[PDB]
Amino acid sequence: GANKTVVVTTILESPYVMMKKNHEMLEGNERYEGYCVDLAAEIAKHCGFKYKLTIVGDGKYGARDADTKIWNGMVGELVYGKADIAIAPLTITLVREEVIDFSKPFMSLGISIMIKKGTPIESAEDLSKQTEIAYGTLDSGSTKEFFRRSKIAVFDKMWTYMRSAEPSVFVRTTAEGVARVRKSKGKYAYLLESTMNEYIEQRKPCDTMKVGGNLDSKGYGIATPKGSSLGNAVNLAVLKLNEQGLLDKLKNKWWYDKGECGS
Amino acid sequence: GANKTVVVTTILESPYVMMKKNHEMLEGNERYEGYCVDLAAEIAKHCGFKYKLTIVGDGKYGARDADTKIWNGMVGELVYGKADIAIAPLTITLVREEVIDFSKPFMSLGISIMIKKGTPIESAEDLSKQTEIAYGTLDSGSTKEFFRRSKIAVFDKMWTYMRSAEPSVFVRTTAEGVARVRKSKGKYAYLLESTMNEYIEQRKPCDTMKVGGNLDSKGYGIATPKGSSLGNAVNLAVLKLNEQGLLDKLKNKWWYDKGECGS
Ligand SMILES: CN1Cc2c(n(C[C@H](N)C(=O)O)c(=O)[nH]c2=O)C1
Ligand SMILES: CN1Cc2c(n(C[C@H](N)C(=O)O)c(=O)[nH]c2=O)C1
Ligand SMILES: [Cl-]
Ligand SMILES: [Cl-]
Ligand SMILES: [Cl-]
Ligand SMILES: [Cl-]
Ligand SMILES: [Li+]
Ligand SMILES: [Li+]
Repeated sequence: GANKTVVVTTILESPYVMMKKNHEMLEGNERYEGYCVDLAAEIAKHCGFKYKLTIVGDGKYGARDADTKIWNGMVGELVYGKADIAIAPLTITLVREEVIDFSKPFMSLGISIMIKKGTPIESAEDLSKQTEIAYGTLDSGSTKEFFRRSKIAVFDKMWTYMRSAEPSVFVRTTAEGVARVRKSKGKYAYLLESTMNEYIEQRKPCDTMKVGGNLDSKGYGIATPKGSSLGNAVNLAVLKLNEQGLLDKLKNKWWYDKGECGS
Repeated sequence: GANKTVVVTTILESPYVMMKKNHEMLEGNERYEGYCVDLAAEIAKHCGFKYKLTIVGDGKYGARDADTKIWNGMVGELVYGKADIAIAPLTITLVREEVIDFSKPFMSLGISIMIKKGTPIESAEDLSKQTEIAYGTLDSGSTKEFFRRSKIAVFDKMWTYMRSAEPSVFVRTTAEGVARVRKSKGKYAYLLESTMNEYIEQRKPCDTMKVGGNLDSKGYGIATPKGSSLGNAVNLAVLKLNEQGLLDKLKNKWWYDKGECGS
């Protein structure tokens, strides 16, 4: 049959996808800006398709309910045929790979620690050995799941701490985690993807820091329904953009070129 | 039909694959040791296959001759059906991805600069602006091809330099490049994958250094013939090993645990 407009699912999160300040004046894909908006356009240009940016209905990345077996988030939108491609900071994981197709990574990263400047923490081991400085993750997504599923002693100890700590150490959004770091006088540290940590470190009021090595090493991938023909072309596009240096330029544009915390 | 032993192609290069010191006493897969030997065993264990380690006949990674259209190296062994899987420090590239299947990365890396300690170079830009300190790459493989194909001004200038420099700045093997750094009194710098640079930095006589940021960001993948059923299971195995922390442990074992240059 004839070509059809490709339905892209994504999620609103700076600096990946944001409504432009003047979005009310605009329409369609032009309402949005950010790293993933630019990446979507570069992929579509290379592959020769038209597309529509849509925002994932449930605000989630993708997990399977153990009782109902239903997939939520952007993964679910692909699994159930509601979108044709997901272009987002979506971590490549085994359980997701079993149900959807992923490109090779477009961005490499790991779980990391964000502190308020001056907090006496340098590593996950440091966090794990104490409770005065509380620490936690988002309440959904791959960072939380890393701790929940880990069999590594330090990370298992951290998960047991997080489930039992009071008040709750979990946050609903990145903005909430960052605000909690900023407002807690050194008594909250936030575990989050290194990408995001690096972005926030260059935002005013310039009071957060990434510390320590990353806890793991993984990647974000472009996702398509399992077996979709679009997958091959999108994957080749990711590889081409990487080989041309364009992914590095795009990260610099959205993270550093207009950083707010000096040179 | 019945299961058959899987033919693995790999290449002899420390610390990935080496003949054990006592190899003459041994037989079969047990003759070999190293990171990729251990990785092959972990993949086979997870997937439930028996396998035979073989060494790529032509000593190459994989490129296509522009005139004959023939693929060489480990890629060629897969393309032409001489091996079932390649388990090696084989870079995921667009042109290879078009002809073989790749797992998600098992190791992330980039092109990097190796200097003899004390050489006054900190970046690729520094190299590109001068000729007193000669610099080059292997004479085959993805590092050379990065420069040959680059449209980025600094790297294109470096390629033009490398093709025209005398005496030849290219080397046939990693060992030759390292020896040339070590013997050239600061007048040769070697461009090589960061993985390898990091390994050599922890080898006696402890006279080399990795300097500067990496020039690119890519990955090694396990490769199979295009469409081979083995690909899905191998890819899931890579993801599982990564998620369990085993790939990090394996790098530490072969790079750092017995490093020769201090703690
Ligand atoms: C906006 N980012 C920051 C962030 C994200 N995720 C989702 C994850 N990439 C997934 O795919 O589930 C996390 O799990 N931890 C984080 O710190 C998404
Ligand atoms: C043993 N390593 C070191 C090294 C290798 N390669 C081959 C490359 N991974 C490929 O797949 O062509 C390079 O191109 N540059 C290097 O410095 C393999
Ligand atoms: Cl349409
Ligand atoms: Cl917004
Ligand atoms: Cl057999
Ligand atoms: Cl050997
Ligand atoms: Li998949
Ligand atoms: Li491929």
